[PDB]
Amino acid sequence: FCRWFQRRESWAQSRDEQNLLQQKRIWESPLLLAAKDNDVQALNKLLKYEDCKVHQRGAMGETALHIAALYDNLEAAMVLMEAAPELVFEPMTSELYEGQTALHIAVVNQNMNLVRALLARRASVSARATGTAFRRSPCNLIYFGEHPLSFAACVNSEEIVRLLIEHGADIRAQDSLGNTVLHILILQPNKTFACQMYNLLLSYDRHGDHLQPLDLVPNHQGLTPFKLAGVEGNTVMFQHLMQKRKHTQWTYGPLTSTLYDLTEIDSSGDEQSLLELIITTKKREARQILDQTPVKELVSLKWKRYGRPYFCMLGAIYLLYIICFTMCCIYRPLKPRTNNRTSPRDNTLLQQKLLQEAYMTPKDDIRLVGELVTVIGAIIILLVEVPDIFRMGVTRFFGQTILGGPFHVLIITYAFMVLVTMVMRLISASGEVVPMSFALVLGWCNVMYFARGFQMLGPFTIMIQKMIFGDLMRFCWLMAVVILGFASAFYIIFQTEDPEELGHFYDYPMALFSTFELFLTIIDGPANYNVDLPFMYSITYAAFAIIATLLMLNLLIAMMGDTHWRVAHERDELWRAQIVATTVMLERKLPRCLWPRSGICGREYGLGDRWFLRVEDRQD
Amino acid sequence: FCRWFQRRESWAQSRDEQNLLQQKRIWESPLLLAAKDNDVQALNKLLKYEDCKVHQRGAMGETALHIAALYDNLEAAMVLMEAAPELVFEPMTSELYEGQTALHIAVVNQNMNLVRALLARRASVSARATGTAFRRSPCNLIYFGEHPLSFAACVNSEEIVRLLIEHGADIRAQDSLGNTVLHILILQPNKTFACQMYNLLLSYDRHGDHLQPLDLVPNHQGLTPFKLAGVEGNTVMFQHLMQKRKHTQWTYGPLTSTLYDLTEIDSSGDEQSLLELIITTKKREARQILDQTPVKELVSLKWKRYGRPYFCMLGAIYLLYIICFTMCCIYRPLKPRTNNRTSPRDNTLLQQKLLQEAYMTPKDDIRLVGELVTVIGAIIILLVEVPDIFRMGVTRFFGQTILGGPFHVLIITYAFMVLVTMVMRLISASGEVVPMSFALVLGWCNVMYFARGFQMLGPFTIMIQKMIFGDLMRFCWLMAVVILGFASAFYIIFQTEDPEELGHFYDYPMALFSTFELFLTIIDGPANYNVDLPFMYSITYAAFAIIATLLMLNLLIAMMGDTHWRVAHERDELWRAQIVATTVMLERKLPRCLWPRSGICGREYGLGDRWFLRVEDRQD
Ligand SMILES: Cc1cccc([C@H]2C=C[C@@H](N3CCN(Cc4ccc(=O)[nH]c4)CC3)CC2)c1
Ligand SMILES: Cc1cccc([C@H]2C=C[C@@H](N3CCN(Cc4ccc(=O)[nH]c4)CC3)CC2)c1
Ligand SMILES: Cc1cccc([C@H]2C=C[C@@H](N3CCN(Cc4ccc(=O)[nH]c4)CC3)CC2)c1
Repeated sequence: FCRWFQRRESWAQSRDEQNLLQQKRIWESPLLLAAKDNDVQALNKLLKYEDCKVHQRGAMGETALHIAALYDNLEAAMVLMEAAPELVFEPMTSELYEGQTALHIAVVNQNMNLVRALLARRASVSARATGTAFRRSPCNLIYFGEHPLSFAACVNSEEIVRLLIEHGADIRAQDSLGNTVLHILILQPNKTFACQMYNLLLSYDRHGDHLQPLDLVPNHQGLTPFKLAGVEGNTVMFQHLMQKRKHTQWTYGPLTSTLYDLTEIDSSGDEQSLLELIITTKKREARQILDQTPVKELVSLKWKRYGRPYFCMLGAIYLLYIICFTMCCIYRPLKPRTNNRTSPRDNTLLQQKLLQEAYMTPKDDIRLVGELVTVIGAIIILLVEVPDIFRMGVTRFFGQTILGGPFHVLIITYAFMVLVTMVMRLISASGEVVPMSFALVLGWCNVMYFARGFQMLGPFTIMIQKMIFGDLMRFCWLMAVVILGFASAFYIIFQTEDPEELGHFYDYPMALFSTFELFLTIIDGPANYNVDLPFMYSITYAAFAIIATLLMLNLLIAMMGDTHWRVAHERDELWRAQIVATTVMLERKLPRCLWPRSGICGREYGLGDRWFLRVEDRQD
Repeated sequence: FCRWFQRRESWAQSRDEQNLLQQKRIWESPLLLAAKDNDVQALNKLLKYEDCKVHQRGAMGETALHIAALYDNLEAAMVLMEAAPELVFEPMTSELYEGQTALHIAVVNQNMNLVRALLARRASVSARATGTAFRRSPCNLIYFGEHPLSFAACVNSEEIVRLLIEHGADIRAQDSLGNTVLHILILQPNKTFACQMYNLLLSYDRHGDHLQPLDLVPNHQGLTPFKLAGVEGNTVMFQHLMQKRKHTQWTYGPLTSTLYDLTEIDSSGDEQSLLELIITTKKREARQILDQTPVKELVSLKWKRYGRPYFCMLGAIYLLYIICFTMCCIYRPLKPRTNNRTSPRDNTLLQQKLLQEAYMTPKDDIRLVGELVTVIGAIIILLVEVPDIFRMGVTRFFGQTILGGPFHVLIITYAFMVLVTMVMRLISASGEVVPMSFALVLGWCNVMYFARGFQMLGPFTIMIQKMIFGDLMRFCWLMAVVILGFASAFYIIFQTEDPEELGHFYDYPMALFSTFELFLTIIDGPANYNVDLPFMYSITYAAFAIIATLLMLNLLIAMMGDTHWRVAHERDELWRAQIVATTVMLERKLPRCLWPRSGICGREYGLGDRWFLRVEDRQD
């Protein structure tokens, strides 16, 4: 141990030391045991002392009022405020617990009548309990904000909440995150009780401050509560929050006619829309928000009327881009050999050694125009996604990768080799086959990026990705463990052996190439049938055949059959997740002369400047 | 039949003969029928006789009191104790039933009032009914110990249990196994009723004997009851037994703060810990104990902070050990042939016949140091596990094998060949390829022993083991049945045939090697296309192809697909069973300068010398 860095996490161990030492500070001091209990008979003596430390601190800086607030002794705490009036005017002062007063803690007890007596002792509710135990993180179980009625918001006690409001509680105060009361209601674990908490707290603003008047306010990172429920995936309240958002028109027996506001769902301007905030997460449960009556009908209108024409024609032109690129790359200039087959005895079989800048003929001019287009088209790829990563971060760019498929890397990786294949053409380098070789195969792989606009072959592409980054990768870290052994084991066998017959391997690098082919059974297999092989070979070849082909190959095809039925229900909305992610990027990049806006605008219908959308259906 | 040994088990047949003969002893003697029933009117005559044998024995040695204790005739048994006061002072005296008094048997009747009248007749409870029908084994349905209130413990009758205690019942008496009352409560089949039996029996000790005062006592093999529930897998009571073990600190609304004792869970010293006793069994249900709130959080702390660094670096060095071993074994010294290709006409193709102790050159010195390391490192393997089997038994060593994987054998089997490859190098033997051949391949197989510290490829290794010892082994005992037939059947066909064409087999041993390759379809297949083959061959080759490749191969890949979904839920805790078994051995072998101890020690916190651990969570 000499170079440990960022691999301790001893702060969680440190607060545990803060836990037990604080209990020792309880145990040594006598009056804190009387603060741990009622102990009212001895407590009458404790305040009738000379030097009873009424303002002393714990290990994290409590008082007896703080401990009585913990162990909810309402009778004993009545004695505390008698000779110590200043005692209510002190919060917690530790790094872990900063700003927490006893008025906060009785709210955490969530069934108290001391809170009346505490506010009878002029207790301010203007505290900000912003200790490090109160920040949202995967190391605390709660996240309650900074404020007393905000703390009361998370515990569902209408008797206390209304009693907080009637003593001057500013409801529209915010936290260090910029989040107010209403933001914290969304992130609660119990989705049930917050709806009554939301509906009751609506009734107390009624205020002339028309500036974002009670809930239209974002945080420092610009997140509004109606949009926040889509972020954290509130299935329950988003239906409930849509009620004042939805406006109805008329009904017809079992039929109705409604209208949607839509004004903070579609991308109006350059602002972060709701739809953009859907796919920009790793949270799983927020993706099934797309099965709601305002949501998918916007999606299943504009892709039906605009996307499928725009996707296929964009799909069509990319198909044209590669075939002419295939046309030129199969027609490369070529001469025969010049250097007379000099050095290797029967170990060369190439005879061409390709041409140079001597190029001018009335046939290459077709190829000259042909390879001219694919260079300039490759620049176009480097003018639409290269400007993205100047502002879409690095990890923020890779955040899109796993959700929507890793195609955005490979399309630049296509054009990256296209830069090479004209430079080395220009300077007349030796290796032209190798940079074209990736360049030919990486283009046709990007055709499956357009295998998304059809239901019949769309979702099949997804579980390919779920096995390349999934079960094939875990298979590779055992397959290589098998083949690195047997190949070296095979190599010593025919080491003492002439390679003119059974030249399946004669040297160690080709041996690994051979034994890998023995693993996948894509080759023939060694047999000479004229000379008996060495005595070890017949043992080791068959044993390799059993545990790899009969066992390990057929095991690998079995484990993927386990995958499909337990990913079958989820892949349908993944296919829906393809469309919307395709929709927003296609909508945002393409200009205003194209793409008429969704919905129906106002400005002629007496309904504002906004944009409405309807639906009608049988209620049955 | 002349040499039968240990293949009878006629003792179970023998006790059945003891059953029916005892019923005949009932049937012949007249008063035992009156002991089989009430028969009180004739029973008034039976004791008013001259030579009524009041102390006689059955076939296994009953009395009429014993039979009345069986057929629970409380009215008739009142007559028995009148003229026979000594009759209560006799237990059963057979080999099968030894030490069983009638006071025991009325407790087995579990709803009696004769037990008051029996103890009114000064019946001792100091009996030890240790007959061979009372030993724990897979040949009796119960195991109740030796004592009356111990017998009453298994029947849940608080009216009788308290009546046993108030007549001088030593609760802390033990059996021949060293097990007391409380041990027998754990091994009961009904997990429900014992909790009330445990909680009630706690209240009667209260005694000044601080020596293991009521339940801290082990048996002769050193097993304490709190540890015994982990041994026999009591899911129910281990949560219940943790209540006085767990100590709480404080709560916070829906949040709490507790603390665990832990003092008989982690390996404190050289004693048999709880965690050691988990994996040292074949019992299945005891392995799901690891899903409890004191248990896995110890596991999911110290492997997260210490194991994964220690496992990977141990995983790293073994990867270095084999590549230099690969480096030397591919660079063996070699000369060309000397003996002029003398004996076989075109049946040798080797031309090297490797070198001897003529070795000194400034290139082999690198290999000399290279093979020096792998010899000494092989000794290190034989210094850590060779000392284990001096005290970890033979079958006790193989008891670890099936649970954690059969890698402990193969790692010595690795170094076993490493001893050979330097001796035969020293004495210049002929065969160097063959002992290296196992030695190269057996090392790389042990790399998958380090394919356990990752979730992505860890559990995939387990069902490999569940098919090598599982479905491939049952496939081998039919595959060999197929291929031993057809190969001999094939051999006579091309027996009357020249081997210069279609030399797939020309002799019987190579034929089995060929037909095995025909089974797995890893070779090409016989075709000459110039001479018609014999008339039998076209029939027998295709029929072999159907029932093996089309039928038997594809059947074998189908039956393993049946396995995965019905082993899918269980393999997750098997992967957890990997970690803890890795944890204890890594912890015990590595010394005190490494591995800071788990939990938080006392000695400064007013809580003893012990070691505490906490958790905090939402109760919700
Ligand atoms: C993942 C995993 C976990 C545990 C074990 C294994 C397997 C690893 C190597 C296997 N052996 C089998 C074949 N053997 C050659 C042989 C030896 C004698 C013979 O008569 N025929 C063939 C060489 C290596 C054993 C088991 C894999
Ligand atoms: C496990 C098990 C249980 C019960 C039965 C079997 C099979 C065993 C041998 C099988 N036969 C089928 C093929 N037959 C050659 C043939 C004969 C006539 C023909 O027209 N074509 C091909 C040779 C042996 C029959 C069934 C296996
Ligand atoms: C190519 C291939 C190789 C191996 C296996 C398979 C298929 C055969 C078993 C199937 N599994 C999953 C479905 N399951 C049905 C079921 C039964 C009860 C229930 O409550 N729900 C669902 C039955 C077992 C799926 C996979 C295919």
